[PDB]
Amino acid sequence: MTDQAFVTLTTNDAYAKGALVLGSSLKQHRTTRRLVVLATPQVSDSMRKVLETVFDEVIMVDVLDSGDSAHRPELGVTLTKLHCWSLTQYSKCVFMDADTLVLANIDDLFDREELSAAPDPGWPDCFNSGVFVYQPSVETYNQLLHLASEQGSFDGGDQGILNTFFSSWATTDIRKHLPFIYNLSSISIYSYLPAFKVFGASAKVVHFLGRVKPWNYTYDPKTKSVKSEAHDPNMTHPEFLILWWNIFTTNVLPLLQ
Amino acid sequence: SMTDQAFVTLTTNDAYAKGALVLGSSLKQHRTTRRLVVLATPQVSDSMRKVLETVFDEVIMVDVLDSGRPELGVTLTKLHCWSLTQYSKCVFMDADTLVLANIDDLFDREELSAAPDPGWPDCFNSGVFVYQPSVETYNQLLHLASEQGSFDGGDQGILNTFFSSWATTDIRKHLPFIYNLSSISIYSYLPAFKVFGASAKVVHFLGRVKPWNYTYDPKTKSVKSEAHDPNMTHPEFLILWWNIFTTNVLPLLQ
Ligand SMILES: O=c1ccn([C@@H]2O[C@H](COP(=O)(O)OP(=O)(O)O)[C@@H](O)[C@H]2O)c(=O)[nH]1
Ligand SMILES: O=c1ccn([C@@H]2O[C@H](COP(=O)(O)OP(=O)(O)O)[C@@H](O)[C@H]2O)c(=O)[nH]1
Ligand SMILES: [Mn+2]
Ligand SMILES: [Mn+2]
Repeated sequence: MTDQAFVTLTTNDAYAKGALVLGSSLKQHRTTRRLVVLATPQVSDSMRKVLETVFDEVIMVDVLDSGDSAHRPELGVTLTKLHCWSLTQYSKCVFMDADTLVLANIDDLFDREELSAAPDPGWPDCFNSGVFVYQPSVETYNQLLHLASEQGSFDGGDQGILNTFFSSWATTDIRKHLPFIYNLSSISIYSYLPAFKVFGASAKVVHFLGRVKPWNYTYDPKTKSVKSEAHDPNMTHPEFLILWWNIFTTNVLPLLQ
Repeated sequence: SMTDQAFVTLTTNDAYAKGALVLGSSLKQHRTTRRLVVLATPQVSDSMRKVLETVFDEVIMVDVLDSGRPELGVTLTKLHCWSLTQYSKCVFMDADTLVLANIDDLFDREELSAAPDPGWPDCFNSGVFVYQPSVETYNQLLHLASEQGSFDGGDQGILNTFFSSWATTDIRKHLPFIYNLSSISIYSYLPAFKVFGASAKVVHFLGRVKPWNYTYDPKTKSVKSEAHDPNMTHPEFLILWWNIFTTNVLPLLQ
């Protein structure tokens, strides 16, 4: 469709790398929808140009910052996601974290209604805000900005405010619970390997959730091996990390260096 | 119903029995009107059964079912809970659970109601579930187990395979997480616990370290802490476990 889009967010050049791989993976798997990246003034002029070659729209927006929460102190800036409700040139969109990677076609997500999301691991009565189907609207956008300013986020980021706003999600319509194939984190592979061993081959989206991102690794292509002098508690599944670095190396890196 | 609905647990040895005793005491503390039943296997000592009989309304001796954490092969023994057709509806609770408020309203639920598992929320966690004893379901589950086995070697995989519709059908079969709150979930997303946690109704000490594995100091009300420990970020539940044990269960062990 023409009025539908995949939307991601980059507030700097490091996450722009994630968004570029994400956009490239949506192309690899033949999305029929438009690709949109929301970018802030900290993204370099040259990176915005690169983004415009993968994404149909690059929308400049201002940073929204929860601030210096006690609740990863970098993640105050995630409140910048709420701008996704301002994109009213589209009837329906799928927001995807710039740290996600598409493994198969997921256009069937546009069958779903707002707010459709997958349960968060760790607290599964909240949804994970890395992949969600939503409906652009000026009223919702404004309602969300109001909640963010007046009450804030219980986790200091977008996921708190979004769960607080869409707080019937856990107990209403199971059709808004995305199956886990649409937002699979490495934390869940680690938590319950037997599940991954038996269903994992069905995964359509990988979410590289947690402090250490695929672009914070060193990757040797000659060995197809990855390392980093910063431990990851979520045992980032290497098959997936290697997949990310392949798409990056072949489709994205030549754009940058 | 007072005679016709029950909370059911399982103990295949005297260590997990202490867990069952704490569970049972906790359900009485919070004045359940339902029966309290524990399934026990022969590794449970004769004198421990006699103790379990002081708290539970009935101890019921079952055969160990092993699939063949390797100590969780015996968790297929849980399947025996569907044999309890003296009850029309039961709540099964692991012996590693602990009740913090009255949970009788779980009997409003229909088979199979369970909470999302915190690792892999598309599967339900098999530590707290509402079910209906049935000779038919029981036998179908035995057959599935012998035939296919379990994808995790334990009860949770087989149960999820059997009740496969749980994730995608009827949100009423998803219990709220406060009916099976795992301490690893306090720790992994602490922000959520600080705002939602005060209404926890059941805590499940899931994972390899169980409360009775701790060294507890009864004078100071402290436990010797492990070298990394999610229990010690919100230790109130673990000291509650040991309070109930030291206060209510220990004098029954003499
Ligand atoms: O410095 C940042 C951090 C956040 N993000 C955006 O906000 C999303 C959510 O942050 P992140 O994925 O790192 O949090 P997590 O998934 O690990 O909880 C990212 O994927 C980006 O799209 C960003 O643009 N710049
Ligand atoms: O050696 C054992 C192991 C398991 N269990 C029973 O099976 C349940 C499931 O095991 P556990 O709670 O250890 O698994 P987890 O919830 O940690 O995955 C226990 O709570 C007990 O009711 C038991 O009686 N003896
Ligand atoms: Mn993310
Ligand atoms: Mn347990």
